[PDB]
Amino acid sequence: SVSKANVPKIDVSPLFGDDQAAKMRVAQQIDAASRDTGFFYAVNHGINVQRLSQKTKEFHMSITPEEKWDLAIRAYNKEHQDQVRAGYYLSIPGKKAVESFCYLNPNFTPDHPRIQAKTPTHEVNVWPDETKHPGFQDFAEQYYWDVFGLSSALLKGYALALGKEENFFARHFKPDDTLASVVLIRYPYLDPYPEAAIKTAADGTKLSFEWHEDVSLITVLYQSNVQNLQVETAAGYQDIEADDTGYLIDCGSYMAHLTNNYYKAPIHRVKWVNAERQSLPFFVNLGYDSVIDPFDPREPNGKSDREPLSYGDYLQNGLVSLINKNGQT
Ligand SMILES: CC1(C)S[C@@H]2[C@H](NC(=O)CCC[C@H](N)C(=O)O)C(=O)N2[C@H]1C(=O)O
Ligand SMILES: [Fe+3]
Repeated sequence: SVSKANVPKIDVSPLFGDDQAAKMRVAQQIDAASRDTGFFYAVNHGINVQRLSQKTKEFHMSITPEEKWDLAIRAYNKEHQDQVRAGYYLSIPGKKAVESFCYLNPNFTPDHPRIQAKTPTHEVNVWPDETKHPGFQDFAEQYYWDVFGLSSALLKGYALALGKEENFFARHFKPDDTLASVVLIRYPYLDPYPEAAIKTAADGTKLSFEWHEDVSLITVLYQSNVQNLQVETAAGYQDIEADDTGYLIDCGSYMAHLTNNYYKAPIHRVKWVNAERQSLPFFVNLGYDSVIDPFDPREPNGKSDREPLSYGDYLQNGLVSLINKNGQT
């Protein structure tokens, strides 16, 4: 039998305002959730999530095999050596059900000095033909900034929750250099569903994606209304209930590092479910040179022995490690 994780719904709307005590009350809820299961739902967040899942649906359903090759990351197309992160992630019928499209900071253009320098993890987004997918790129880029604004506010809540000034994290989260990504993931309904696309967990649960910690500072996730996620606790995995109006929030391993594991990166996995559904994560990454000094909120002096980590190197290592452990997505 499988229990259900406590995932509180936190009204985050005070984090956009100037009622400082109300923000502390939000911060307390984020603190409590971060110390319990590690997940909470952000509600009253101001993003039109209906248009998000609509625009995403028409894209996945109308893109053709030719277009998928044209946009494919180098794991699927050797011609595209510059596309490590951004581009299309093809399904492999009979073998791999999931497919996705990942894009990065729209300000990453040929003019950007990180592109000029060819710094790892920086890429120029690739987009389908505007006439074949009208309004898609416009919707996608605006969504990047809509969720960017939400994440900035959420980061002020985390900062206050940890006893810091509200810009402790957000100061490093900037439109000019953020390494944050959006991934538009389609999980298809398949009949018959290929067993090769299903992994079996140690406890016997059938999975689409194995246990992992997120490579992020925090992750800001919209999913359609199909229950699939599980979070690991000391008593085993617990089901995370769906909510296709809220944003599911969790800390990534960079937060665990800088808080001396005070806010853990929750380990979670994706159950196999034979249902058409969407998963649209926004991975909140900082800039390539961003460094946050670790601290320990458990200690009176707040001192940590842990080494400061540059975020770019953390991200480069983390992305490659997740691929090796859980397979090329
Ligand atoms: C559980 C998740 C939201 S998180 C997990 C898994 N995560 C990743 O692959 C990291 C993607 C990083 C991205 N390409 C980039 O360059 O920034 C994924 O996809 N999974 C999702 C899923 O399967 O729903
Ligand atoms: Fe995850």
